[PDB]
Amino acid sequence: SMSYSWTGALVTPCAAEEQKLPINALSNSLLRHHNLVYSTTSRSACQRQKKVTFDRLQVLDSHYHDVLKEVKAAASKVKANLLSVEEACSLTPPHSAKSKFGYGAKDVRCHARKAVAHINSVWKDLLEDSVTPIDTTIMAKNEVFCVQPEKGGRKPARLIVFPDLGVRVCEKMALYDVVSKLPLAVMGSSYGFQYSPGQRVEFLVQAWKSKKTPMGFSYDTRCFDSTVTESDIRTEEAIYQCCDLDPQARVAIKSLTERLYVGGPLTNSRGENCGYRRCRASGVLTTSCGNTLTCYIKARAACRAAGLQDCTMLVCGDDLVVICESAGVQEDAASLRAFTEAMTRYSAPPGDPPQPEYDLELITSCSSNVSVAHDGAGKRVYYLTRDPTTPLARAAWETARHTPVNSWLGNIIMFAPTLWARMILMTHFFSVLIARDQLEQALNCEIYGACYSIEPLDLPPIIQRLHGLSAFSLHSYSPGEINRVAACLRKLGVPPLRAWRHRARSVRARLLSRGGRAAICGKYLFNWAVRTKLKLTPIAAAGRLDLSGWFTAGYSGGDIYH
Ligand SMILES: Nc1nc2c(ncn2[C@@H]2O[C@H](COP(=O)(O)OP(=O)(O)OP(=O)(O)O)[C@@H](O)[C@H]2O)c(=O)[nH]1
Ligand SMILES: Nc1nc2c(ncn2[C@@H]2O[C@H](COP(=O)(O)OP(=O)(O)OP(=O)(O)O)[C@@H](O)[C@H]2O)c(=O)[nH]1
Ligand SMILES: Nc1nc2c(ncn2[C@@H]2O[C@H](COP(=O)(O)OP(=O)(O)OP(=O)(O)O)[C@@H](O)[C@H]2O)c(=O)[nH]1
Ligand SMILES: [Mg+2]
Ligand SMILES: [Mg+2]
Ligand SMILES: [Mg+2]
Repeated sequence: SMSYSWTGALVTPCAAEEQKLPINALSNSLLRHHNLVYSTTSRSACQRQKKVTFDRLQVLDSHYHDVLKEVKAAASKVKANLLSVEEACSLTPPHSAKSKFGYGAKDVRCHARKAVAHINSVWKDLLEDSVTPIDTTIMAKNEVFCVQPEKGGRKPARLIVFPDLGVRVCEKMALYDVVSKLPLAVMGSSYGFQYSPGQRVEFLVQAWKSKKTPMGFSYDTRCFDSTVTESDIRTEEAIYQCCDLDPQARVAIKSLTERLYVGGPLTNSRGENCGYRRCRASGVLTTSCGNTLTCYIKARAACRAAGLQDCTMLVCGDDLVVICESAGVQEDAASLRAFTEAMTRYSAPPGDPPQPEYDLELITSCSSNVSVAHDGAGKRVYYLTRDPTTPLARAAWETARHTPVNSWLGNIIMFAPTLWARMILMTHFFSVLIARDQLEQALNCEIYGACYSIEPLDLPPIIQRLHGLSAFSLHSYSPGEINRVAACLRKLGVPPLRAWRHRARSVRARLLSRGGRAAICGKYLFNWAVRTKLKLTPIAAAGRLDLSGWFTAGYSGGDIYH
């Protein structure tokens, strides 16, 4: 059972693709080593195709079946509703790919007659035909990275596979409520997307503290989407059907499963037949929920096979971290080998073998880790951080070029307490918004795969709400964290922190002079930058922010706008 079969046709671009970071005075002011920053393009798709194409051998055992029974039992408690066409239309992002049937995202969002007509016809066809494969488009993702020579140079483009806009709206109708509710019901505290960054830290720290001698590891499945089998996808359908659903939803979900999720033909942007998929599509509404469920089932069963004691797992799509009670160094190492062997039997071998870790800060989940800093009183404060290389590289690109959805604002929100987000990202972007007179302009950004419209001037109350008041006064960061930041700045040609402090003092002064929300930004975000610090009291407007639904479910690949 090959994940893909290919015809030899190329994955083709739909527009001009830039490979190299453009030179721009403002981007260069953030980082000068522009030759290290690149975007993936369709040019490397062949290399990706090779990597993602393989045979899946899958052997399920008693542990697998025991866990599946638990999951189905949990699912039976869920009630999920159909969304109306109108409701689903409104979840469509302004930048979603247009339909081949004569309408686009804007038409969907304004409920235009042509769009709604077609959507209704697609729905009727899902109800009447449960068999005919639905077409999909395959594209190469254009995503920005920094080169890492020691690690093979440049990453090939990821491939995304997605159906027509009409179909995407129907997926929302049938499954939006299901994918928004089911993971949590099934795996409880193990579902990672229910947590804001601070809540994720709280979960990991308590798990770590709860063990007599904790041991943790991350498990990296090689090409997770390709490892997902037809039977895995049909099992996901069986799980969805355990919920209390509307009768039409049951039919639609079965049709979507057999016609779209389980596999189908791949067409490139030029209309050429590229091949056929028999694994997870990366650009459907169920990508995140499906990957999370399937990862959880296999991992939980594999923990049992591995004889791991008192396991706590955190699962976000294909990203898995496990914290358990150590049985000793040799014992733990052997258990991880057994865990890997089990995961391999279930179709999910690792890229690189997992390694047992015995320090909390060294455990990396969704490219992030827990670290410790201190508040003004010397109290330890735990917070979520990560290596700043990718965030800075993308921030540079987004300064040089207008992008539909900007990673930098999401990164500031997620990583607000970090030394690097505070001193570099905040200083940089407020200076940019000041230069361009864009302080008042709302921006699109992503949080767990869903697109939000956020006003940069609302950052302080947002940060207080998610991270607490201490986010604006952390100091005495860890040696490992300081060193990681320092190494990154050297690599990328980013000015040193003391230079950013000077720049921040100027940014702060300009914001203060504007009064209102701008002044609150200057006061709270940049208190670290002045000699005589202000007293920061709770921000009034904080409680009035509607953060409903932020950090509650994963929607990567799902074409969701909130
Ligand atoms: N994690 C989790 N497990 C659950 C949940 N609900 C039920 N289970 C477990 O799932 C297992 C299978 O469920 P059932 O087959 O319905 O349990 P049963 O009806 O008593 O039948 P047996 O378990 O086979 O004896 C049970 O052992 C439960 O402990 C849940 O909400 N979350
Ligand atoms: N499964 C999946 N993950 C994606 C996709 N796009 C971005 N990602 C992210 O990529 C991560 C997986 O990266 P890796 O474990 O490094 O594997 P990889 O994507 O093949 O990249 P390499 O390490 O170069 O092999 C996931 O955890 C996601 O956070 C996607 O379309 N599907
Ligand atoms: N289509 C699709 N996109 C995904 C999936 N998982 C993650 N993504 C998106 O891929 C983009 C890049 O993923 P990131 O979370 O930044 O991970 P990354 O590109 O490997 O970069 P690092 O985490 O820093 O290593 C983000 O916008 C994610 O929302 C997926 O399963 N399908
Ligand atoms: Mg992986
Ligand atoms: Mg230790
Ligand atoms: Mg990554």
